[PDB]
Amino acid sequence: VESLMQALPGIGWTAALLLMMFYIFAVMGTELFGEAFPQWFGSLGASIYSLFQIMTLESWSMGIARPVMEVYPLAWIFFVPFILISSFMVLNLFIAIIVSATQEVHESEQRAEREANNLIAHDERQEMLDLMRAMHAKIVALEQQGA
Amino acid sequence: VESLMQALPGIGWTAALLLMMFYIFAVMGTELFGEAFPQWFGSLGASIYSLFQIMTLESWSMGIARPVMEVYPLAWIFFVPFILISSFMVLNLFIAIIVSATQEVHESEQRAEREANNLIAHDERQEMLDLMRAMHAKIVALEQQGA
Amino acid sequence: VESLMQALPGIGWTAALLLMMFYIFAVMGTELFGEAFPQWFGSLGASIYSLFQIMTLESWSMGIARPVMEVYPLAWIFFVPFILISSFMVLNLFIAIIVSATQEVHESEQRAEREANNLIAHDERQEMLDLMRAMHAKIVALEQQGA
Amino acid sequence: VESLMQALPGIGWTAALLLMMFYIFAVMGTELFGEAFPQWFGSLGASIYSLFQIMTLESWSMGIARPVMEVYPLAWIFFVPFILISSFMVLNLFIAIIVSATQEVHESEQRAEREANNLIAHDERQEMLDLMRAMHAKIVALEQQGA
Repeated sequence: VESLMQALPGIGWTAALLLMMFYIFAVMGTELFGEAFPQWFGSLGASIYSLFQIMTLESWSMGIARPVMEVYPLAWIFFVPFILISSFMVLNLFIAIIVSATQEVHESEQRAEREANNLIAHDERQEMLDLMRAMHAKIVALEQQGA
Repeated sequence: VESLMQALPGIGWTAALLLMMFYIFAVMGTELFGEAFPQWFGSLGASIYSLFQIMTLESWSMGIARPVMEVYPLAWIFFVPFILISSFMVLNLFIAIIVSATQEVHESEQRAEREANNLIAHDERQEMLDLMRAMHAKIVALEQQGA
Repeated sequence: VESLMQALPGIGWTAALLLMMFYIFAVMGTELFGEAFPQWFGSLGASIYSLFQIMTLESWSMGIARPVMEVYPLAWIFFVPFILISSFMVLNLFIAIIVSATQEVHESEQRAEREANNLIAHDERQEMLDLMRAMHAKIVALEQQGA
Repeated sequence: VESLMQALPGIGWTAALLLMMFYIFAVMGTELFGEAFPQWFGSLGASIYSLFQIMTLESWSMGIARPVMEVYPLAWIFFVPFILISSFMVLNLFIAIIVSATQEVHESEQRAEREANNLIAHDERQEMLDLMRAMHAKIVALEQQGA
């Protein structure tokens, strides 16, 4: 549809800021956590991939977030904002698609309602004219009866 | 409501660029201030948390911003843009919610006006038809009197 | 036109996040690839220019992306998101211009419809008045015949 | 006005990405230019302030951009995108304010035009009723003349 196309620039804005959310937390994770957890945060590539695993729910079983929380108790100030902001972006990707569809339906229902009323207005006036003409004929008839 | 749903992608754009503002000023604060103030800016994690305290009005009493200003007189070129842009983003988070509500009310009031007028238009024309029919009948009555 | 003016702030948002996409992948490319490929990723300036060549379809013949893929088999986790997100932004630059034009046309057509109906409504009622007045006159004529 | 408030979240988006435009070119400028031009790009703080001078037109007389162009001939690939993208952001700050005002005027003119037509529609039908009633009275008068 050419109303989904309407919503694509905003989708890229969300998708763009989503990958930027990974990079800023990937750098952050490397400094905070890389020395104690080289396998998970020892580098930017290692951090970006550890963050990816957390978001794709391959971290319930081998839950990277939790052993880091053990060694560093305040580590939730890192993880909780990450999981929240990156879930909220993924949410907005679907919302933008949902809103695009429901907006197109809503606009279509409103043209339906205007021409629905514009039809009723047409028909009510047209049937008044029809009643006018028959009535004006009767007047002219009664007028010839006087002549 | 499913009109607050409509404003969420823009909320995330503001929320995303807000955390972006911390990271860019956290890096800048580390470079400018980390050597003279290692407890406050000696690292990216230290800088990000010093900036957080400033925005959460903790530094109303120990005031991190001001002793840095004292050693570095130009330091307001760092702090003033930070406090302004970060506050303006937090402001836009609430504005986006306020505008979402007031726009839903405004759209309701407009449908209320449009069927208010469409009702008056219907009633005024229906009343004319009623007047028509009683008149037409009287014409036909007087026409019978001539026959 | 002063409706393309309306779409410019969103154009800059796309253009801004596009150059953002280069920088974040330029840093990531340097870390991942700079040691094995110093001519292509040994620095941030080298990485930003290698990414530029890939997007401008220069690497259709010397194909920087592919020998990196050969040494690093996982390298598509870097290249594929890059080519997708950067192309999707460039796409949204043209969409924003297309949507701006088609929306100005759509709004024109709607004013054209609304005065099209407002004209028909005026003419149908004015024609009824004209019918009224000629009728009223004939009533008064026949009323004089009775006097 | 509470329609300027409507436009503020988009203003922050432009203002946000503007400061991000400085930081990414400030890092870029430091690596490309810092070794040969330590006074202008030797650090991130030095680069961010050299970029500021260029944009605030304190670089015609002491034109930092030009001696760098001399030593590095391809340096316009850095400066030209910088000056363009950061001018285009500042432009969009004023456009967002202009569009906010002209939109409020345009919406106000359209309510003026609807109640202008809704008044004409009211008055034309009301004067038809007035002509109805006088006419129906004449019919009843001529009907009593027959009785």
